[PDB]
Amino acid sequence: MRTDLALDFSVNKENKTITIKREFAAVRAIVWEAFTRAEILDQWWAPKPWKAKTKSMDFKEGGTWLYAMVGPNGEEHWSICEYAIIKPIERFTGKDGFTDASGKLNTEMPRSNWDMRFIDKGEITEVQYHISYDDVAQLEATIQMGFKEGITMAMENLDELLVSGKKLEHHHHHH
Repeated sequence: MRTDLALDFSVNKENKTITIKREFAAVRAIVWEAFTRAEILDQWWAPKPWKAKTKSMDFKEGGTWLYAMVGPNGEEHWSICEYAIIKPIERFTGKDGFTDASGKLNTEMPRSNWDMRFIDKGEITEVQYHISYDDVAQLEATIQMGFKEGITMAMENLDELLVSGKKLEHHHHHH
């Protein structure tokens, strides 16, 4: 019976598409700023809690965002995204490409589509994610583990992150 912090997702294996819907108690302004900086996203987004490092981020219509997550011992993951249209905070789409290192991008790794939509419902902001790409086997393993680890880490990290952003630290409350 919870209203805010709602979690709902649907996957269509036949159509090979992934739909994730989430509801948070915050204005589009604050939410948009969170997706406008990879540093903020690194705080919660990007599963595998360890060390995330953004190689570069050019805020431009034809700009691109390159980042790679680093895990424990031997384990690294590289990814790259290309922005096509920015458009007002309303809604926009981009492209998600897989990377194995720097920008080698192997042929066995097809590009993926990821459209981002921001809907403002009064004092509650709702965000809809649309991701779809080939490689069903990898999709089933990445979505199952990514969804379980992503929502658990995102829910815990996001909860603390929202509190820090909203309630600003000032001094200890006493007397």
